[PDB]
Amino acid sequence: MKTQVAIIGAGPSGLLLGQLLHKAGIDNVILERQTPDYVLGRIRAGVLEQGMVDLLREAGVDRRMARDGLVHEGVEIAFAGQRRRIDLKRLSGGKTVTVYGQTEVTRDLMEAREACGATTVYQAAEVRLHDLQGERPYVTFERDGERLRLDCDYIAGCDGFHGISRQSIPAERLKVFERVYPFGWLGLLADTPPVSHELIYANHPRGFALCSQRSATRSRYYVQVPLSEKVEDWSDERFWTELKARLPSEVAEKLVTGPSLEKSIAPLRSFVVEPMQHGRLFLAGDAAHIVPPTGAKGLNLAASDVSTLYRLLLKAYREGRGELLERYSAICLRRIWKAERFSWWMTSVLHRFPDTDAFSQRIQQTELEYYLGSEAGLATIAENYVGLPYEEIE
Ligand SMILES: Cc1cc2nc3c(=O)[nH]c(=O)nc-3n(C[C@H](O)[C@H](O)[C@H](O)COP(=O)(O)OP(=O)(O)OC[C@H]3O[C@@H](n4cnc5c(N)ncnc54)[C@H](O)[C@@H]3O)c2cc1N(C)C
Repeated sequence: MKTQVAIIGAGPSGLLLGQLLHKAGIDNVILERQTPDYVLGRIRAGVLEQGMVDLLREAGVDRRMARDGLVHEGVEIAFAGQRRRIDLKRLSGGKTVTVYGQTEVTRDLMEAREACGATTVYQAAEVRLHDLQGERPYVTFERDGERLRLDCDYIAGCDGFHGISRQSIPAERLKVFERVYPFGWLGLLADTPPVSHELIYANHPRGFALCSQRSATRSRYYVQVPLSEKVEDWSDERFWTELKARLPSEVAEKLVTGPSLEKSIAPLRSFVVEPMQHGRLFLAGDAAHIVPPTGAKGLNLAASDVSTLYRLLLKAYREGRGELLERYSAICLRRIWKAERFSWWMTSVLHRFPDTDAFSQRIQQTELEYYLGSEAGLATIAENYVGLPYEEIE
């Protein structure tokens, strides 16, 4: 096979980049290890930044989101028997976020790509990268038995945290920055109306809790749990009972519960590699960095990496300015770190950490009181939540 840009991974990152590149006349082939249905089984993200929303419209894949998505102008934080609303629209200068499931986004992109006739190879096993330092790199893989080769000009590693792309770069050329948190998020998707029209992040003595949604009739709740917990030990009943216990009584009382459509435990981690490229290989999304879900930045950083890489690839193909691709990592890393810092802060002030001394506890409580009780404080939260502006490039 032969293409211009080879893309590893049919997740949100690969699909969005592929779609974007396709519409601009740049040939691209996506290689996915799993099956279409397997990819669609992942719930994940719910909050999208305006930047991601715009990138979707630019990909021509926004019909459904426009119709089914919900724009939120604020979020609530509950702590120490208080409930503080963060007016995102007002504090950020008019910016908002949109609630639209990652599953739907992925689905919208997949159907759109199939309709356009772009190349996507699912169940592509043993993906291996080759000749990344040359001008003619290629990818090898196995499909239903035989080994195939895909020649290209550039490879976009969009294969997630455990993708092969980041492992295809000489370790000594990369610097890893990482932190694993002493707890995970037990999530529960239920076909019930959300308890609130806006998200509710709750710091409670018993632990973190979050009330989110996917639509007017679909909810997504999370509760903090230690690493030792196994999802099989948490029945829907146990979840609802614990969730209720971590929420203000006036909220737990009217909460509509129901059987889970999906339950699982996701560990929290911050991760960043520098640089994010190597020769003809560029890493995007989870392949290059991870953030705890607390700040709703994971998918949105994948979006900004993709926007940056796409625009640089345009410059390269349309304008023969391939040397600009050298600025990919630098550009992306600046937005990444600021998003990592916010995600870390959110995680830091909303979760209960084991072995917390009296001082740390008081500081965490005061962080909320100050940031939630100051116009300037609220502003640092809002502007970061809606997401910082994309860097123009060039
Ligand atoms: C609880 C949760 C909430 C989240 N909430 C939000 C949120 O509201 N807002 C937000 O911005 N982000 C959130 N996240 C994070 C977000 O979901 C992630 O950052 C996002 O999924 C990243 O997207 P991508 O970079 O595209 O990465 P993905 O992991 O989604 O997709 C990568 C694809 O690569 C494939 N693959 C892997 N190895 C391969 C190989 N060697 N060869 C070929 N294919 C391979 C995989 O099968 C897969 O299909 C969340 C993630 C969570 N979980 C479970 C991880």
